[PDB]
Amino acid sequence: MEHVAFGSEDIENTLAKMDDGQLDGLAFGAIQLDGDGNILQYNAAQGDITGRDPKQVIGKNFFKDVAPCTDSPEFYGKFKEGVASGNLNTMFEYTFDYQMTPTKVKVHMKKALSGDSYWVFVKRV
Ligand SMILES: *C(=O)/C=C/c1ccc(O)cc1
Repeated sequence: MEHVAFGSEDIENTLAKMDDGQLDGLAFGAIQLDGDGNILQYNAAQGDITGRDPKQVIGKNFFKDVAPCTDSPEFYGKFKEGVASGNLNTMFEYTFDYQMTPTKVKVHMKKALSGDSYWVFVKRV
């Protein structure tokens, strides 16, 4: 188990050292997106929450293909403003309900340290 707490102030520095195997040891769901919303990384805890198979969703677009319930001003709209501005750090509750039992989660979106990548972190509430 990797010990990093959800919501930690310097989480992007800590997660910069992990490969996909290490990300699978986190206590919470983690998705890495490019600035178009394509999925680059998707960990085991996220798949436990959503039912998706991690290897199968890498390369898909999160907003168009995987998670249409997030294509809303309340989720996608926040992401796209962050990508446009080059800064993003926001936490909110949301319900995931596409092809699954409706599940309430806490979401933390934060710009990654390097380049044009963005984290989505998720835990149950
Ligand atoms: C709504 O369509 C949410 C879907 C969803 C959220 C997060 C995931 O990792 C996968 C699907």
